[PDB]
Amino acid sequence: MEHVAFGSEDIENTLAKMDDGQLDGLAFGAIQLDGDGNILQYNAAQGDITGRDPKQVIGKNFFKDVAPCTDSPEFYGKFKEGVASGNLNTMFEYTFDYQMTPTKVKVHMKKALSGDSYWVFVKRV
Ligand SMILES: *C(=O)/C=C/c1ccc(O)cc1
Repeated sequence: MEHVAFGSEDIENTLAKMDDGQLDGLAFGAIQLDGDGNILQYNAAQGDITGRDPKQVIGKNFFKDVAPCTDSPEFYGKFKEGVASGNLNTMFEYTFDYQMTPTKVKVHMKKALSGDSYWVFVKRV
């Protein structure tokens, strides 16, 4: 188990050292997106929450293909403003309900340290 707490102030520095195997040891769901919303990384805890198979969703677009319930001003709209501005750090509750039992989660979106990548972190509430 990797010990990093959800919501930690310097989480992007800590997660910069992990490969996909290490990300699978986190206590919470983690998705890495490019600035178009394509999925680059998707960990085991996220798949436990959503039912998706991690290897199968890498390369898909999160907003168009995987998670249409997030294509809303309340989720996608926040992401796209962050990508446009080059800064993003926001936490909110949301319900995931596409092809699954409706599940309430806490979401933390934060710009990654390097380049044009963005984290989505998720835990149950
Ligand atoms: C709504 O369509 C949410 C879907 C969803 C959220 C997060 C995931 O990792 C996968 C699907």
